[PDB]
Amino acid sequence: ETASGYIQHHLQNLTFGRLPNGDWGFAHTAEQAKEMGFWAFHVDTLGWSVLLGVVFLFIFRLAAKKATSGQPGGLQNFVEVMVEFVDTSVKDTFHGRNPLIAPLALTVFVWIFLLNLIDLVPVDYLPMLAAKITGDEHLFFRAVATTDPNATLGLSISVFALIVFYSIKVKGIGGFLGELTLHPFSSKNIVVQILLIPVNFLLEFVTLIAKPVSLALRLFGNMYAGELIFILIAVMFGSGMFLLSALGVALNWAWAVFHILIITLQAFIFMMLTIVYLSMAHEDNH
Amino acid sequence: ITVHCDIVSAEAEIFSGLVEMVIAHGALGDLGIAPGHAPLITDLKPGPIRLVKQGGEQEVYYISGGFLE
Amino acid sequence: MNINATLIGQSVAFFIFVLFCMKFVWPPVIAALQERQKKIADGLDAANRAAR
Amino acid sequence: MNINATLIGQSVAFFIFVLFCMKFVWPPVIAALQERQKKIADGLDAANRAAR
Amino acid sequence: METVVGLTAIAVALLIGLGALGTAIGFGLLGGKFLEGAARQPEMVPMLQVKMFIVAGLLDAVTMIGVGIALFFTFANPFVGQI
Amino acid sequence: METVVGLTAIAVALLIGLGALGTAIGFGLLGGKFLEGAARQPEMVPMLQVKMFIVAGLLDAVTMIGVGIALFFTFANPFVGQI
Amino acid sequence: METVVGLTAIAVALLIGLGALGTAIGFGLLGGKFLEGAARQPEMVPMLQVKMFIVAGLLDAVTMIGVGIALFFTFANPFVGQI
Amino acid sequence: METVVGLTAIAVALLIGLGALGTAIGFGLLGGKFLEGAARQPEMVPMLQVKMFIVAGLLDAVTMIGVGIALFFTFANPFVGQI
Amino acid sequence: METVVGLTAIAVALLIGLGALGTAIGFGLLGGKFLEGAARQPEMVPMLQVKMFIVAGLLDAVTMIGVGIALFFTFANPFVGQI
Amino acid sequence: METVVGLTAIAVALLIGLGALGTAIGFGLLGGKFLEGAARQPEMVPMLQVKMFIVAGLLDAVTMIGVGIALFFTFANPFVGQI
Amino acid sequence: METVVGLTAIAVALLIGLGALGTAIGFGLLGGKFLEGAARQPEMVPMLQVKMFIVAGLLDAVTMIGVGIALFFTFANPFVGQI
Amino acid sequence: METVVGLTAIAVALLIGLGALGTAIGFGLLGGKFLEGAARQPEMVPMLQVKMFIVAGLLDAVTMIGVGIALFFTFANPFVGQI
Amino acid sequence: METVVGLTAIAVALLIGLGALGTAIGFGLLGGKFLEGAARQPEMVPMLQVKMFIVAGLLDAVTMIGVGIALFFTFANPFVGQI
Amino acid sequence: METVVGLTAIAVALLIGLGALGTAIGFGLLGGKFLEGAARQPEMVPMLQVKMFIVAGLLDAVTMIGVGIALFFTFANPFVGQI
Ligand SMILES: [Zn+2]
Repeated sequence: ETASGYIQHHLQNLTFGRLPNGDWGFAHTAEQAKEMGFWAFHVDTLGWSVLLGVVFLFIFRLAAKKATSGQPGGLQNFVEVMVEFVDTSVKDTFHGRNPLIAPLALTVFVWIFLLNLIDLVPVDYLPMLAAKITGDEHLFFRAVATTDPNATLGLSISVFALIVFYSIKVKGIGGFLGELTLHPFSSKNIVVQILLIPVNFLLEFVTLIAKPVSLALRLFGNMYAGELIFILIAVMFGSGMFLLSALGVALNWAWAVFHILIITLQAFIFMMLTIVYLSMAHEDNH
Repeated sequence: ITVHCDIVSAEAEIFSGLVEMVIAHGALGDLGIAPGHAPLITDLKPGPIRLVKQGGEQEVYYISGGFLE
Repeated sequence: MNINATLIGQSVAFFIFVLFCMKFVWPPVIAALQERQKKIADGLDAANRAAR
Repeated sequence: MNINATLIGQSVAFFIFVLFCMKFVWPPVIAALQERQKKIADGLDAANRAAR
Repeated sequence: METVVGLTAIAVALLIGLGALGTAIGFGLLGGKFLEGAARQPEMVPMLQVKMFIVAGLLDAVTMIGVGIALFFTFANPFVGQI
Repeated sequence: METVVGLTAIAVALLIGLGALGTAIGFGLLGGKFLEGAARQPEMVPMLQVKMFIVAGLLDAVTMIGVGIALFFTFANPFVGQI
Repeated sequence: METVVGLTAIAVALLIGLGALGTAIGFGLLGGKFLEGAARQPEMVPMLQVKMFIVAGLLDAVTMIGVGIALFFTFANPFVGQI
Repeated sequence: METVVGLTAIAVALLIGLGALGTAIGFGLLGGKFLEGAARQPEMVPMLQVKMFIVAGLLDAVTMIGVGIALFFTFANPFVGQI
Repeated sequence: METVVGLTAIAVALLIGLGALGTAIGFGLLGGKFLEGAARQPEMVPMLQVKMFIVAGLLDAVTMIGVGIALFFTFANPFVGQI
Repeated sequence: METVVGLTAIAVALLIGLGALGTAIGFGLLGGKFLEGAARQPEMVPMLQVKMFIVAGLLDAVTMIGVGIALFFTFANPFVGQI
Repeated sequence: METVVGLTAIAVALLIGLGALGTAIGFGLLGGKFLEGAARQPEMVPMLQVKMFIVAGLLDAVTMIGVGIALFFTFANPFVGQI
Repeated sequence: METVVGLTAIAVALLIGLGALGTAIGFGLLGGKFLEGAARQPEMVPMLQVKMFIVAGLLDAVTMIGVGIALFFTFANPFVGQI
Repeated sequence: METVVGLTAIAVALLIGLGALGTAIGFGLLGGKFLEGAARQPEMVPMLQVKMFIVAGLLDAVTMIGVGIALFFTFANPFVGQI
Repeated sequence: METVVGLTAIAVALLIGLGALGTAIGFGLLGGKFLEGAARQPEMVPMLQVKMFIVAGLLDAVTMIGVGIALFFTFANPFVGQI
């Protein structure tokens, strides 16, 4: 095979959708997967996201169904350091009584961290283990779910629904459109307020729509560019040489030592913007 | 609008009362202080300080140095 | 690469894990956390009552 | 080699990375967790003494 | 087609590249004032942080409208449909 | 027609890219002074925030005209109908 | 014919893009000082606002000329007739 | 005939666009310090304002030659008669 | 076809180059404020260092969207398929 | 002759445009410091105004050489006589 | 062939030259603040030197990726193989 | 010969224009600090004015070489020789 | 042949030109703070000078790589051998 | 020999033009700090002047290589031979 073919294979997802004859089948080529329209599903993305979310909540439930209220065991000591860290992070930004904001921030931080952590395992291990267990030699299979723009867009379009929800739920329908059209510029004269509505709408509407997109594409860009460098460093070993398969180890090690900081930081930023953007939807900031 | 102002020496009070504006010679440049001004500290060079009030629009006092707070 | 698929699937899956954590995981942990603080507060207060 | 090589090269780099990771990343985190484990026991002792 | 498609790769590189340049200089100016404010008033750090993330929404808005039209030009093409 | 449509893709990238570059640096400068003022006078923060949004309208005014004309050149084209 | 029309779209992008870039940075610099002055003396804010608007007129003067020559090159192009 | 008229449309966008970029940044710098001085010396604003207009005349001096030459090239092209 | 391949090499250079330029200037601004804050009070260094990395995630956000797309244009190519 | 004449219009736009850009930013820097000094020490204003004009002559010196060469390339042409 | 080869030589100058420009301005900004802290606090030098090398790693991160993709383009060529 | 001659007219515009841009910004930075120093120490002005002229000789050194080479390429031509 | 050789001369000019531009700006930022520290703390100038030469090697690292690659392209063009 | 020579005049203009631009801005920053130090303590001038000339060597080092290479390509020509 060629370096171009090795790279082209690592960028394709396990898609399942409407084939030319029937709504039951996996695409065998990239073009056969691009033919499948918006009514399709990446089975590797949904298989890694759901499995890691259930592992996290099952482990956190094992330390909540039998909490001691006294001296903590090794497992619950960790779970409580995480709940205490998230609660402190929420109380330094949000002052209201909403019960959803704190467990949401814990779910967002721990889930994104686990979806990102699988990038540290070697890039050919999981793709080949899936092929050997299935009996195929052309199976598309991507492990890191945050390298799929649909997975990161799903996580932000869902936080955006909660922002539009809480904004209407506490400010009312009138208060929602009021912040969207009578803020930041207001005037007593009726002719002036009407001429300021388009200006207020351009300023406020652009900022609101940019929130979900920036949250999804900041996460996608740091993870997609992060795995691309690991795939490109693996081609240095494909050469078969000795003084190149030695330099490649140094780049892979240095990139993984740098990437663990990025993997930890991206989960924290997504949590903090979820806390900040939901807290500024509960009060009139102007 | 007015702010309370006092000019005090190590020995006794030189002035005490309400004023609308205070003008003085700071070590880096001249200043004009008015009610609601942000907290400021500075070293003053020898010269006259001018106070403004209704009727008392030119109350001038000579100072040999010191600090303005 | 960018192809729009599985967007609704991940959106629904996220709400399921969030509400599960809200009901089952979050309340018991905070109750256990508060009990240590309450027990220590009672202990320090009781030590002050003994001197008083 | 190619795929045969890339597989041994990746796994060798990963082994070298995991070696230092469990020698310099994991131990300080365990020490911070164990420090919290000793602090909750010493803090609770005072609340036990207050009953005496 | 060859020019309309090859001049759309330069269009994409200017929409994401000029935005990448302005957001890295803008957050480095904004952040330089946040770290000094955090030193002048150590007790104000949680307030300064929430206010910095409000400014961050205004700072990246036009840049994010450009990363979207650039992705729209990279996988769809409103110019190729005009021959 | 292929040269007019290809140059229009570059015109659109140049309109939004220069606006993204300008507003990101402009808000980095404006917002940096808002955090400096907020740290010295935490009582003035609600007043300073209203004055910051008055300036934000002047800073993005021309940039918005640019993105409005850029979108107009992609979904419509006043140059293609003039050849 | 196609070259003149194509190079008139690039002219419009430069007249509005360069204007937007300067205006955004200029109001970031001017507005930042307005917040610094407003924080120092909240008593002088009514006077500082009008003085900022005097400067705003000077700052946008040539930008407004360029945005009027760019909407003239777009509708009823003056160079097409010349050839 | 067509390359001279196409390149002169870009010459007009460079003359006005570079002048607009520089004058918008220049007045942001000059005007920012005018507001700082007005906040330090409320009683000197009528003295500082006349001094700001003396500098404003120097700041825009070359920019006004640029827009003067740009409008001359747009309505009375001096290069189309030289071929 | 050579125009699409040659203009992809320039698009890759502009997309990585404008990110290398913005990240080096943007972090040199933020980094200097971090060292200055460390000199004012070495007791707050662990906290300030954590705050610097929190801003580093906002500053390097879009520059990585361009480094990822550029590495996706050197090995893969969405413009060659479009002819 | 056509490409030499077309490229002389762009040469003139760069001479006057880069000169206009630099002179506006330069006087914005020199001017802001004059107003800062005038507000701080109003008795020095007569001297500071004379010292500003000594700098203003150095600041515009090369810009005025550029405008002199640009008018020469517009009303005469040293390149056309070289074929 | 010649267009891909000549336009990849210009892509190497943009990759290594734009990173050179950023790294030089970024280290003048960060080292200026290091020499300012070492004069203010000559006892914190050993600590501030370590914190400067940590931030140096963040500044020279996307620049080394671009200096390495540009040596890949001079000694190998991913574009030539695409015909 | 027509492309060599027309590209020496752009070479001359770049060579005088980039020099004018740098010299105008450079003297705005040097002169603004001279007015600040002159207001701070009125009795040191005779010495500060002589020291400013030492720096003015370093600031314009390469700009004068650029103007000298640009006049050499305008009235003589090391390229029309085709050598 | 001419397009590969001609574009190589411009690649060479971009590498040493962008490196010269960034190192001069960066060493004025760095050196400006060396003189500020030396005027305030004259007994520390021997230490500040050594700390400055440690930042000088970091500031010139990527620029010396560009200078070496530029001379290699001029006296050993690695692209002429690639057809 | 009409493309190689022509594009060599552009190369020479970029080498001296980007060098002149950076050197003029670099000395404005360095020299402005020399005058600030000379005004803070008038008796330190003899030392500050010698320290400024040490930095001036670091500042102009790469610009002098650029001027040397630009005069090499003007009177001799490596790329004329390479064909
Ligand atoms: Zn509001």
